[PDB]
Order: sequence, then structure tokens, then C-alpha cells
Amino acid sequence: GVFTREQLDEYQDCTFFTRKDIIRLYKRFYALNPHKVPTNMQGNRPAITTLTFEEVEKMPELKENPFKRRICEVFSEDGRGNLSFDDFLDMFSVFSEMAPLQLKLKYAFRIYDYDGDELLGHDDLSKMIRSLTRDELSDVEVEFIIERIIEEADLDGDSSINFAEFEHVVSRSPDFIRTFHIRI
Amino acid sequence: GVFTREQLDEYQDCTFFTRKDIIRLYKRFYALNPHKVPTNMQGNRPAITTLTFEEVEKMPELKENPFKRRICEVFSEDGRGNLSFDDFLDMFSVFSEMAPLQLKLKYAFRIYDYDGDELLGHDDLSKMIRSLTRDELSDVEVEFIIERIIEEADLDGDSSINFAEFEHVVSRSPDFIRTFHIRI
Amino acid sequence: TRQALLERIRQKKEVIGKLRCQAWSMTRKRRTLKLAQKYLEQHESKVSRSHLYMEEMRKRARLMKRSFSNFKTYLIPWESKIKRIESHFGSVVSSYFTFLRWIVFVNIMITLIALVFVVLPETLADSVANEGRFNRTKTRKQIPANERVHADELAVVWHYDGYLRYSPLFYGYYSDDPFLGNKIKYALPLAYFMVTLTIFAYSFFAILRKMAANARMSKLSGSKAEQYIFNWKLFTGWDYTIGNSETASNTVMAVVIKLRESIADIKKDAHGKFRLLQFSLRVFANIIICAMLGFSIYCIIFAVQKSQVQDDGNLFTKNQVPSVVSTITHVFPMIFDLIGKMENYHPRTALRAHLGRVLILYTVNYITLIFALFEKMTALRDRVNNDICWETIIGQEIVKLVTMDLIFTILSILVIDLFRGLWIKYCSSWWCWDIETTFPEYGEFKVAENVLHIINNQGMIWLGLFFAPLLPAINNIKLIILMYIRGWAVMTCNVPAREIFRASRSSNFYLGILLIWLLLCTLPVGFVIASMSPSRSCGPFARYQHFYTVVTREIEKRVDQTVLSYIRHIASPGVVIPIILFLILIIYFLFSLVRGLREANTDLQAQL
Amino acid sequence: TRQALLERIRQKKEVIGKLRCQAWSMTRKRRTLKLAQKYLEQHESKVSRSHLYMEEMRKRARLMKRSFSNFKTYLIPWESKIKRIESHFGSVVSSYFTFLRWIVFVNIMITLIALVFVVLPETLADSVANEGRFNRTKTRKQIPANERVHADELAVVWHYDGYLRYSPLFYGYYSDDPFLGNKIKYALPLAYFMVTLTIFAYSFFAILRKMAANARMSKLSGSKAEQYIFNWKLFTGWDYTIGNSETASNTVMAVVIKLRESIADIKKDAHGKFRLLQFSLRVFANIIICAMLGFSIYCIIFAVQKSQVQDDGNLFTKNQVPSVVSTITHVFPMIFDLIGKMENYHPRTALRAHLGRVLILYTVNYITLIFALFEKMTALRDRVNNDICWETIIGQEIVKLVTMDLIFTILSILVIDLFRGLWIKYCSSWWCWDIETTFPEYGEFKVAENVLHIINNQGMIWLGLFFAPLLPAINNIKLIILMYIRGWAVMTCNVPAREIFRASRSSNFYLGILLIWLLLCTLPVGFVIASMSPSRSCGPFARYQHFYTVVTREIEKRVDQTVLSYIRHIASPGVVIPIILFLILIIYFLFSLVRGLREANTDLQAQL
Amino acid sequence: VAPGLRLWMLIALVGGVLLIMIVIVCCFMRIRIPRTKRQIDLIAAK
Amino acid sequence: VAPGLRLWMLIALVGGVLLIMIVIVCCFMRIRIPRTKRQIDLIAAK
Ligand SMILES: CC(C)CCC[C@@H](C)[C@H]1CC[C@H]2[C@@H]3CC=C4C[C@@H](O)CC[C@]4(C)[C@H]3CC[C@]12C
Ligand SMILES: CC(C)CCC[C@@H](C)[C@H]1CC[C@H]2[C@@H]3CC=C4C[C@@H](O)CC[C@]4(C)[C@H]3CC[C@]12C
Ligand SMILES: *[C@@H]1O[C@H](CO)[C@@H](O)[C@H](O)[C@H]1NC(C)=O
Ligand SMILES: *[C@@H]1O[C@H](CO)[C@@H](O)[C@H](O)[C@H]1NC(C)=O
Ligand SMILES: CCCCCCCCCCCC
Ligand SMILES: CCCCCCCCCCCC
Ligand SMILES: [Ca+2]
Ligand SMILES: [Ca+2]
Ligand SMILES: [Ca+2]
Ligand SMILES: [Ca+2]
Ligand SMILES: [Ca+2]
Ligand SMILES: [Ca+2]
Repeated sequence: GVFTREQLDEYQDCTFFTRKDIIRLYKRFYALNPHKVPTNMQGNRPAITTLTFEEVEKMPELKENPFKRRICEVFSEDGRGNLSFDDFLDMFSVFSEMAPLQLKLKYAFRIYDYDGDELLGHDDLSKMIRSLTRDELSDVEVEFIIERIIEEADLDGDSSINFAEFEHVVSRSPDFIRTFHIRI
Repeated sequence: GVFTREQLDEYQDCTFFTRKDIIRLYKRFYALNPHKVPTNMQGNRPAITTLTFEEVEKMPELKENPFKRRICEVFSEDGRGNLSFDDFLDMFSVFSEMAPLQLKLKYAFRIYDYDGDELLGHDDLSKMIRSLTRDELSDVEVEFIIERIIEEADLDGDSSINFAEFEHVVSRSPDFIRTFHIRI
Repeated sequence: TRQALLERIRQKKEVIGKLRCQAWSMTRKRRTLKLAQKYLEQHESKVSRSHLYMEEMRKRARLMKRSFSNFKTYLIPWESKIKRIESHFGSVVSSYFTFLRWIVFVNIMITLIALVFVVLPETLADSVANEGRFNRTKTRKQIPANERVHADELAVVWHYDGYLRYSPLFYGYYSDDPFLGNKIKYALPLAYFMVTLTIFAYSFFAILRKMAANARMSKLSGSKAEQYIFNWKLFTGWDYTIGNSETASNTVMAVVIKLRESIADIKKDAHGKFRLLQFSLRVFANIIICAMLGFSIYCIIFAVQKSQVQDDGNLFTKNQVPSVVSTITHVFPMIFDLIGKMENYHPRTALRAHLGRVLILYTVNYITLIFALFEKMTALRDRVNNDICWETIIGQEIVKLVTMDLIFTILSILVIDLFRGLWIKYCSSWWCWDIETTFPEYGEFKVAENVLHIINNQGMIWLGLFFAPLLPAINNIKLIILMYIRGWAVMTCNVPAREIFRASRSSNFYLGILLIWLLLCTLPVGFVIASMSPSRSCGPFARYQHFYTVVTREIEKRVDQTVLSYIRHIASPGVVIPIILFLILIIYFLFSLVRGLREANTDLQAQL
Repeated sequence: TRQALLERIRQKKEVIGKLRCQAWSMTRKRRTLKLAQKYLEQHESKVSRSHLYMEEMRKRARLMKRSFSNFKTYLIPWESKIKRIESHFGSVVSSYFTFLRWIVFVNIMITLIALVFVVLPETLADSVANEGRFNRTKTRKQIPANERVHADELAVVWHYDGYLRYSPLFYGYYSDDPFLGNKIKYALPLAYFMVTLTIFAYSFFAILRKMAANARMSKLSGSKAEQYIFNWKLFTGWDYTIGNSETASNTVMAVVIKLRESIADIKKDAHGKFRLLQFSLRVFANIIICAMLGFSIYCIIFAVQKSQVQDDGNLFTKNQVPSVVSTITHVFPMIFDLIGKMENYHPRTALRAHLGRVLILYTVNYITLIFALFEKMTALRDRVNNDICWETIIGQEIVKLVTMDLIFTILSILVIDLFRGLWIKYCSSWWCWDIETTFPEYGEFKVAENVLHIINNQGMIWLGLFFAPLLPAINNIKLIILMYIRGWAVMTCNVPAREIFRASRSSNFYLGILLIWLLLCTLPVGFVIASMSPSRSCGPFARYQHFYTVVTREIEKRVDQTVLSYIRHIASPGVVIPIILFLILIIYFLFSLVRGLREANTDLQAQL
Repeated sequence: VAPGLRLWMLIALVGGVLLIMIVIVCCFMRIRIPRTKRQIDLIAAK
Repeated sequence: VAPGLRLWMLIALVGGVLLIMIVIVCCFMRIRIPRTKRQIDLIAAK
């Protein structure tokens, strides 16, 4: 009985995970670091138990992701450099196959920006390109790519993509739901 | 043989009227004023034969139209206060049932503005309302109407309606082609 | 070189084609035409002979099309009449007259189809009929001398008996000879069957083509429309066809009322009210309407049943099925209108409800009459069994129904429009109440009711044209009389409506109703052809056990028996039902696609 | 008061429902949940008893649904295996395994449907069979002592003869008794017919429900998509499921190549080239493909015809129809691939063409085999005429085909994946050419070919389940073996594809193919039920002249004869054809709506 | 002549010629039975 | 025993037990026959 009935009830209302999924996620969280994760966590313990960003990034699911740090930062709480069990649950419930398209779009947009001003500028797109491609494209090549992206995905002529334009553009791609998914 | 073969050939290419329609329109034009309309008009005579705006507005087709003067001004040539046979043909070919929706929309937009700046402002809409309604609406009523028209038919927030917005709004009305039609 | 020449030719052709649809001045249009002509003349000596031949053939085709159009515009009637009606009453009233003119054209085409290949060859064969053919066809083309004395009695004639029964107007007049004669070798039963099928095929094609021209080529952009209340009620608020002072004043008042009520509705936005009296009145009216529908069914069945006589026992009672049905068709609508007074609500949905009730009544009467007629003919044939001619009898019933419908329409026009108008004009001063300023009034043109009358008559014509080949020929005269009398009545007696609404505000609404009626009318003709057996003493199909046998017997004469036995198995019920399932599946797929497109459009509009 | 309470309840319910689908933090979600719970507790004493009862019933329903879901997640197998395959190979390879798991679930449901109502009651009746039932069913449930000695011969067993022919696996095992026994009164023929119909109905329902869930509830906004090349190839350019280093490097290289080729295509925009050699190669390849298709037809027909023996004349040649068809089904695709090398073009359209050719070959083989089998059974029944059991024979052919298909799939997996991989690993150093860096390679997972294999097997199961009730029960074991062996082969022998494309990039592509296959397979079952007559010496329908007679004889026992004669006339061809015409008309209407909506959307996008 | 075999032809011929005369006469004049709203208002006021 | 009526059962039983042993053994080990592209490149260079 790691979690009480009310804890699992709240978890099921908030997330897309059943009791078995919650138990499996807790087992994985404990396996990430047995010393820092208490066995008994009834009450407010989950909100106070934290792991370093590197320790969470060490898991096989996020090991090879170019945007692992961005995912960890986006799904973290106000604390910087620490990820809690609740944030872990939120992260792996957003990426689930049961999550709706709107939530995935919102969190993908939040991941793909870096400054955090709710806009995908030239610098953010360039950083994303050099992260995904692994600096295997020439500077002219990259710049042409951001030029195309900004000119074909902008309606207000702001040279920046807001959340509404990003959703309107990439929600019609049939491969976003298929790709933006982590099984756990 | 009022018109030669080439004159009627050019008329048929330019307009939507067959030879019988051209002859009937010429008969009506002559009946408007027999003295000012020469019986023989082979050559460049149609471009030089003109009638006053009032004489054309005296015909039963345009007699009861609130926008008769606007129609005459829109379809007239560079000359002010005079309407020629070619302009008469253009006018009654635009209003025909065979004219396409795009041409009708263009000329309706050109009619509905007064200053001639390719924009339907508050003043133009107010003038159109007071012309169609015949000053049977209170000033608050009229202003409320233009407020609705501008707010529900504007995309750039210019407080004015351009040709593209006017077409996009009123081309989906099923009663435009039915109403914007003069049989002759 | 070649690519540049092709691009120049395409640009010149596009410019010349679009020259007419351009919002340019006449001088600019002429200048562009001369420039394009000069450019084409310069570019003439640039391509080879094949391109020149192609251009010459295209020019010849365009010139021939223009000449055909110029000739065609000389054969379009009722232009001044429709123009006058439009100028005096509006562009919604004249829609009925344009629809009637198109219906007249379609009926004339059907008449020509059924007259070139059936009536004319048979009449020519009769004119040159030898002794053998005369002997073979005397029993069906000559009135017996016993009955010939009673050929004209004001009741034999009124019932299309006597000389009319042995006329090319009916199915029993045509002969069973496989060939009309020598040196021609014209198969008359095959021509009859193929003409009956071709008339329905052409009707379907014409209705679909008109629908596509009205919607796909004209208002393809009207789909997925929303709001735009003030824009649609202001930018499209004046009828440019109107050229009368009183009608113009009525239009101005109507637009003022429209704007005022739209603003009043948009202002309060409060809808709270519940009165038991109004609900009781509504349910009572909806109950008495169903009671009257059942009473109409009972009256139709009783009238058909009472006409149980085939011999001349009596004729003042046998003619009660055309006088009853027509009566309902012409009297129940107005009663419906009165019931609509009890159910008070939005005039637009009131008109839609009235149209729905009238359509339901018409369809119910149609089905009841068809069932009763078929049952009566089956019972009479069983009782009597040379053999009687049930096809001629059915044709006679349909023709009598059409004639009585025309008579009742003329009487209703005379009573409601002329006499009521005269009574209002000459009796409003000293009446008990002011009829001129009260409900009676002078009268308004009911566009939807009259269009439904036209559609019902056309449905009768479609149903009865197999048993009466010359039914559309008579319907042509009926439609011409109807057009003239309706024009006179609307011009002389009716006044413009203060505010006229539309049931759907769509161009293909009445055309859709007409297509539905065509399907409903091709159902029983198909059943008759597939199931019932021809008479052995009349008609061209008297030598076969089925109506379609004349076609299959020729198909089997050119197709091997093994492949025939293989193809007959596709008609199995267990193969047909999966086809229905597949059609339902693709309908579901298209419906889901339409719903998804609509949802996407609404979401895009809401977001942006 | 009441309106405010209703608004508060609606707001609380909406907030609680949307709490999970909100991009909020966990602390914010918990705070909102507690606030909503406190507000609901405060508002509890605001409404009457009826609202409290409604809320209680809704809460009970939600709790029961949650408990059922929690129990259901404990019975979902193959999660770790699919997760490992996804992490090692990607999210496009694992789509095949998820599809296979769903197919396994559907087949298990079909097995339960056909086992609860048919196999189990018949087995229980057999266990308690009295002297009368034993005497009545000895001729079909007991192997004759003449043949019992040869019940196991490695050829009688391999052909499902002997003990398997008299097993509940086949149609001829079931008895003709209208009632299973006393105190139960279970109608077995009616259960058989209704279970056969219900399996097809449930298959249709499940496929349609899965399609709706995948499209309407998930990607309803994907309709009317355009351009967005760089956006779709950059924002959706990384697979988040991948967790392997080599696969990650392959994905990086693939995305780099995709971007480079897209930019190269968009830069030049010049397409001018015409080589006669390429056109000749393309037409030659498209000709040899048709030649091979005709050769496949000829081979299938020859193999079926040579199996003209019903008695045990020989068995090493009678088993050539399962060995031939399977061979084609497993050998022609790869040959197709080789021909695709001659026709060099865009890899995406190359894959689409390969899928089209494979689908055409599968459908052609299906139709040829069905026609040949039906003709052979008809000829054998005519020649032999107690009477033979053609349903049991057809079931035996289908079961043997399925078993040989599984054997050939296992052999192909062993040869192409395991042995070829070992040969490449241990023979690339001293080969004539570098096989590791040349065409041979190690092997890539063909998702589309394997999914088509699954669909073809399911089509065989659907076709043959009427004659073999326990065919889906065997197919369950076949599918489990297939899943395990495919997982092992992909994990141990295959390497990730350098760049993997998709034929349609749509979720409901393979589901649409499955629905089409279901219709194609319900065509001949429907023909058999409607047309063919049951055997007089085997099965539960041996007392009737038709398969459906067991249903009609019960319908006619509860419906009057007059209304029955009235309803039978709707099945007339002349009434059925107008229904087809009406369905075609509404299909045309919906297609015109779709085209108009697409045109309007394109015009709006171009203008704005 | 005949009461049941010839009177109806005479009646029909008389009706037909009368209807032809009525149609020809009514094709040369422009009867307008209803009165305009202005006349109605003027009558009501007086 | 019998050459046509008993040998095939013995062969099938031997094959079945051998297949069961192979499946059980292969369910406890993680063979990976192919080599990574890095190893292929290293071999090609040397
Ligand atoms: C739209 C129009 C053209 C349709 C008219 C109906 C057509 C289909 C009918 C009417 C006349 C018919 C033809 C009349 C006479 C003959 C000669 C006979 O030995 C063979 C059939 C043949 C050749 C008939 C074929 C069908 C036919 C052509
Ligand atoms: C999805 C599942 C429930 C479908 C199973 C098939 C159904 C339709 C079948 C299977 C068993 C059948 C019943 C078996 C026994 C009897 C008793 C008999 O005197 C009347 C028919 C009746 C009542 C049958 C009606 C049809 C039936 C209910
Ligand atoms: C026509 O039929 C009559 C029947 O009596 C017969 O007498 C006469 O000879 C026939 N004439 C022909 C064959 O035209
Ligand atoms: C069963 O059938 C056999 C046929 O010979 C008969 O002898 C025996 O009496 C029967 N027993 C019953 C009725 O169970
Ligand atoms: C008012 C115009 C009258 C001239 C046209 C009359 C045509 C009548 C017959 C039309 C159908 C053939
Ligand atoms: C890899 C997971 C193995 C546990 C699940 C095994 C289930 C096998 C039977 C599934 C269909 C009933
Ligand atoms: Ca930014
Ligand atoms: Ca922007
Ligand atoms: Ca302006
Ligand atoms: Ca604007
Ligand atoms: Ca009528
Ligand atoms: Ca397989």
C-alpha cells in the first residue's frame, strides 16, 4: 500500500493512468534512485521527493532524445534542476497514447521554444534544427529551412509562430500523434 | 443593317448578348430619345452617341431604383453626366442573368461605394442605408446597423470593407444573384 | 521555341475567353481584343500545319456554337410576359413562371421522344396497312358497331371512351406485329419499351443537369455559410427587377421591418414563456391535421372502391375518383393554412411546416391511389377471367385525373382570384366588417403551392405515360393553358405580398422535390414492368408473358446460353444485398467526410 | 434559483471532466479538484431529491466504469514485447504488432460467439445423447469401422480426414434435430444460422467502430490539408518512441536526407527528360507482371482441377492446391519487388505501386480459387448424384489452406531472416562481392506486406467459418504463433530501415482494406446461403431445401400469410433497382457536397 | 336536335365561341381589379 | 513400430520435444545476428 485509496483516486482523476500504471511508474521512479525515493510515500511525500535532471535523463526512454533537457525543463515544477514524482507522472501521462491531441500540441509547443515567450522565433527554430539534425546542415541550408518555416507558417507577418498557428499547421500532420508518444 | 457584321461580332465577343439582344437594346436606346440617336451608326458612332443621365434614368427599369444614379455613374465612361451606347450595353450585360457571379460582385461593390476609394467606410454604408430604407430608421438604429456591418464583415480591423471581404461575405448569400438582376 | 509558342497560344486563348467576364470598360475590352487578334496573326506563322489545323477546327466549333446559340434565342417564348410579371411583382414570383417554362420545354422534349419513335411509325403503318394487318388489328383499332352508336354521349366522351379509347392515345391501340412492314423492319414493341425507358432516363438526366448548372456552376461557394445577418439583409436587400412604384414602396417597408425585427431579436435575447393554452392549441391543430389526412385516405379508398363497374352500368358515379382526389388536392391546402393560424409562430417555419404537410398529403394520396387502382384492376381481371385491357383502363384513369385537375385549377383561379377580388372591390364599403383591411384581402401569389401543383401534375404524367403514350402531348396544352391563365390571374387579381419568405432559400429545392417525385413515380412503373403480365387481347406486348420479354428475347438471341446463365446469377438476393451494404458503407464514409469538413471549417472560423 | 443551480452543476461537471485534458501542473490540478469538490459539497443542499438521485446514479456509473477499466487493463498482453519492438525499431514497425493484437482480440471475440451458442450446446447434447439421438447421429458423428483403421496415416491426418472429419470442427458433424433435448428446447440449426450472421455483423461493427475511433475522435481535423512540407518534416521529424543509439543515428540521417532532398526538389523545379530505354523498361516490367498474374491464375485453376478425386485415389497430388496458392502468396511479392527495380522512380509511389500489385494479385487469386472450388464441388455433386457433404469438403480445403499458409510463413521467416542473416554475417569476408554493402543486406521489416498477409488470412477465416465452426479457434493459435515468431524474427534478424515510407500515411488505410476484404468475403457466403441447397446426409440444414428456410419457416409461423405476400413483393427487381438508383443519387449528392466544400476551402486559402 | 346525342355539341360550341370571344376581348385590355394602398387610405380617411 | 502407421508419431514427437527445447532455450537469450554500422565501417576500413 504505497498510495492510499484517495491518492490513487486523485491520480486517476488528474491523469490518464490506472492503478497498475501508477504502481509501475512508481516502481520505475524508485528504480531510478532507490536511496532518494522513500518506500512509503503516503500523504504529501510525492510533492517533496525530487530527482536530479541527469538521473531522470539517464532512463532509456529519454536517453537518445535530442530534446530530453527541454522535456525535463517543461514538465518540471518551479524548482530548477529537480523533477518530482508528480511531474514525472504528468510527463509520462502527456506522452501516453490516451492523451488528446490538444494537450500534446500544447506541450509540444512549450517544448519547442527555449526563451519561454510563447513564440517560435528564428533563434528557437535554428536551435531546434541544429539539435535534431546534429549540426549536419550548412548555415545557408539551415537559414533556408527557417525561412521556409516562417514564411509558410505565419499569418500575422510577425516572423514568429504563436501557439494558434503552430496548432493549425501541425495538427493536420498524420505523423505528430504517432511520433509524439512515449510508451511506459 | 444598323450594325455591320464586325460590329455585332465584337459585341458578341465582349458582352453576353446575341444579335437579337443587341438589336432590341438599340431599339430601346433609340426609343429613349429618337432625335439624339442616329438611325445609322456604322463605324465609331456608338462611342460618340450619348444621352443625359436623367433621360436614361427615365426608363422603367431604373425608374424606381434607389441607386439608379450610382449605377449610371459606375457604368458611365470618362465623360460626366453622359452615357453612351457602349456603356448602356455594358450596364445591361452586367445585370443579365448570364453574367457570372464575380462580375456581378465587382460591379455591386463599385456601385455601393460613393467616394471611389475602393473601400466601404462608415459614411458609404450610412448613405446606402438611408437610400435603401428611405430615412425610415432612427439615427441610433442606423448607427447600430453600420456597427454590426463593420464588426461582422471585417478581417483586418480597418473599420472599412475592401472588395475581397465584401465578396467573401455576400457571395454566399443565395439572394444576391436573384436580386442583382435586370431583365431586358 | 515550341514551349514559348504553346505558352503564347494558351495566354491568348485564356485572355480571349475571359474577355467577357472581366469588369473592364468597352473601350478597354475592344483594345484588348484587337491586341490579341494582332498577336495571334503575328504568331500564325510560327507553328506547323498540325497546330494550324487544330486552331481552325477550334474556331469552326466556336463559330458553329455561336450560330446555334443565335438561332436558339429566336425560339424562346414568354419573355415579355415573364419580364412584366417580374417588374410588377418581384423576382421570387417570376421564379414559378421560369420553372413552368422549363417544365414546358422538358415536356415538349418528352413528347418528341415518344412521338418520333412510337406514335408516328404506328400511324404510318396503319395508313398503309394491308389486308392481313387490317384483319389482325381490327379488334383493337376499330370501335365495334354495337358501341359506335353510343360513341358521343357527354359521358362516353367525358370518360375518354368511344372514339378516344381506340385512338393512339392509349396502350391498347398498338399492334402485336413484330415488324411494321417490309423494307422498313421496324420493331414496335421494342420501340415502345425503349421509348418508355428513354423518357425516364432523359428526365433524370435533365433534372440532374439543371441541378448541377444551378448549384455547381453558379453557387458552388455558398456551402458552409454562417451569420452575416445584416450583410445579407442589407447588401442583398433590394430587388433590381422591381419597376413598380407600389411594389417598390412595399419592398422598402419590408426591408425596414426586416432590419427592425432583426435588431429587436438580437437585442433582448430573452426567451422565457410557457402558456398551456398555446400548447393545447398546437397539439389540437396537429391532431386535426392527421385526422384530415386519414379522412382523405378513407375518401380516396372509398371513391376507388365504388368505381367497381367495368360495363356501362352508370357513369355519374364512376367519375367520382377524379372529382374527389382533385378536390382534396385543391381544397385541403387552404384548410391547412387556416389551421396554421392556430399554430402561431415564426412565419418562415410556419411556411416550412405548411409545405411539409402539403407534401406529405400529396405523397399519401399518391400512394393510396396507386395501391387502390392496382388492387381494383387485379380484382377486376380475376373476376372477368376476350380478356380486358387493364393498361388502357389505367391510362384512362390517369388522363381523367389530369383533365379534372386542370378543370379544378381553372375553377379555383376563377373563384379565389377573380370573383373574390371583385367582391372585395365592390362590397367593402357596406360589409359587416372591413374585408379589405381584414383577413380576406385581395390575394397573394402562393409560389410554393403552385410549384407543388406543377410537380404533382408532372408526377402523374410520368406515372401514366406507359399506358397512355400521348399523355405528355395533352400535358403540353395543359401547361400552356396553365401558364396563360396564371399570368392573367397574377396580373389582374393578385397584389404583391407585404413580406414573402422562402422555405429553403435554395435554387435546387423544387428541383430536388421533382427528382424525389420522379423516383417515387418510377417505383410503380418498375414494379409493373418487372412483375405484372401483359393483356392477351390488347397492346403490343400481347404475345409475351412479361413486359421485358421483348428485350430479353433479343438479348438471348445474340448472347450464348452459358454466359447468360453465368450473368443471371449476379441478380441473386445474396449478391444483391452486399451491394446495398457497400452502397450504405460508402454513403456513411461520405457523410463522415462531410461532417469532418464542416467541423474543421467551424473550428477554423471560431479560432480565426 | 433552479437555473443558477443547473448552471453551477454544469460548470462543476465540465471542469471535473476537463481536468485531465488540461495543460496544468499537478498542484494546480489537485487544487482545482479540491475546490470543485468543496463547491459541490456546499451545493449539495440546494436541490431536491430528484437531482440528488440523478447525481448518485451518475457517480455510480462513473465509478463502475472506472473499476471496469482498472480490471480490463490487467488482461492486455504483449505490452513489454511491443514496447521493446517500438524502442528498438520505431513507431511504424510496431503499428503492425498493435494491428495484430487487435486482430487477435477480434478473433477471440468471434471464437467466443461461435463457441457459446454452437459448439458447446452441441457437445453437451452429444454427451447426454439418448438412444434415439445416438441412432440419428451415428452416421455423422462416428467414423466408419472400414475407414477407422486408416484414421492416422500422415496423409489422412494431414488432410484433416479420419478423426478430424467427424469432429466439431466441420459442418457435417452437427445434427438435424430441431431441439437439442427436453427442458432446454435449444434450436441448433437456428443457432448455427444466427451465429454465422452475427459473426459478420460484429466484424462489420468492430471494424467501423475502430475506424471511427481512429479518425473521427482523433484526426477529425486532418481533412483538407495542404503544403506544410518543412513544418511537417521538422516539427514531426523525431520519433519519441525510439530509444536505441543506432536507430537514433539512422533517424538523424533520415531527417537530414529528407530535408536535403526537399530543398533540392524545391530549388531547381525543372523536370525535363525523355529516355526511350526507361520507358521500354517500364512497359516491359508492367507487361511481365501481367504475364505472371495470368500464370498465377492458370496455376491455381490447374491445381484445383487436378484435385478431381473424392475417394482416396492419391493424396500426394490432392494436396497441391494449398501448396501452390500459398507459394504464390509468399513468393510472388518478392519477385514483384525485383521487378520494381526495373521501374525506377520515387520510392513512395514505388511502394504504392507494389501494394497495388500485391492487392490485385491477392484479390485475383481469391476470386479464381473461389470460382474453381465452387465449380469443382458442383461438378462432383452432379457426378456422384448417400449424398456427399460439400460443406465439409469446402471447410477442409479452407483449413488446409490456412495450415499450409502458416507453414509457409514459418519457412519464409526462417529462410529470409535467420539463415540469410547468418550467411551474411559469416560469409561477407570471402564472398565474390560485398553482400553486406550490396543488395542482399540483412533484412528490413515489410510492414505493408505482413499486414496484407494478416488481412488475407482473416479473409480466409471469414470465408470458411460457415463450413468450419472451429476455424477461428484454430486461427487464434495461428495468430499467437505468428506474433511470437514475428517478434523474435524482427528482434534477432532484422535491422532498422534507413528510410521507411508509408503508402497513404493514414490510420484507417489497412482498416479500409480489411473492410473491403470483409465485403468481398461476405459476397460468396451470401450467394451460398441464398442460392445453394444443403446436403441431405450431413449438417444441421439437411431437412430443408435452402439454408435460410430455418429462418423463414419460423417467420412464417408468427406472421400472417396476407401480410407476408405483401412484404415479399418489395423484393421485386423492379422495386430493388430504383433503390439502387436512389442510393447512387445520394452518393452523387454527397460527392458534390464534398467537392464544393473542398473548392470553397481552396479558394478561401488562396484568397487568404 | 337529339336531346342526349346532339344538345351537348350545341352547348359546347356556344361555350367555345363565347370563351374565344372573351379571351380575344380580354387580350386587348388591361383590367386591374385591386386598388392601390393610397386609394384605400384616402377612402378610409374620408 | 509400424512403418506407415507408427513411425510418423515418433518423428512428430521427437520434432515436438526438440522444438519445445529450442523455444525454451531461445526464450532465455538475446541473440543479435546483425552487426552495427560502426562495426561494418571499422571492418571495411581495416
Ligand atoms: C433517344 C432515342 C434515339 C431512343 C429511341 C429508342 C431506341 C433505343 C429504339 C427505338 C427504335 C428501336 C429499333 C427499331 C427497329 C429495330 C430493328 C430490329 O430488327 C432490331 C431492333 C431495332 C434496331 C430497334 C432497336 C431499339 C430502337 C433503336
Ligand atoms: C450475440 C449473440 C447473443 C447472438 C447469438 C445468436 C442468437 C440470435 C440465436 C442463438 C440461440 C437462438 C435461440 C435458440 C433456441 C430458441 C428456442 C426456439 O424454440 C425458438 C428460437 C430460439 C429462441 C433461438 C432464437 C435465436 C437465438 C437466440
Ligand atoms: C380477313 O378476315 C376475314 C374473317 O372472316 C376473312 O374472311 C378474310 O378472307 C380475311 N382477309 C384477309 C386475309 O385479308
Ligand atoms: C437403433 O437403431 C438400430 C438399427 O438396427 C435398432 O436395431 C435399434 O433398436 C435402435 N435403438 C434405438 C431405438 O435407440
Ligand atoms: C407573350 C409571348 C407570346 C409569343 C410566344 C407564344 C408561344 C406559344 C407556344 C409556346 C410553346 C410552343
Ligand atoms: C510478453 C508478455 C507475455 C505475457 C502475455 C502472454 C499472453 C499469451 C496469450 C494471449 C492471448 C490469450
Ligand atoms: Ca521564442
Ligand atoms: Ca505569427
Ligand atoms: Ca469609401
Ligand atoms: Ca477590412
Ligand atoms: Ca395544376
Ligand atoms: Ca500469414
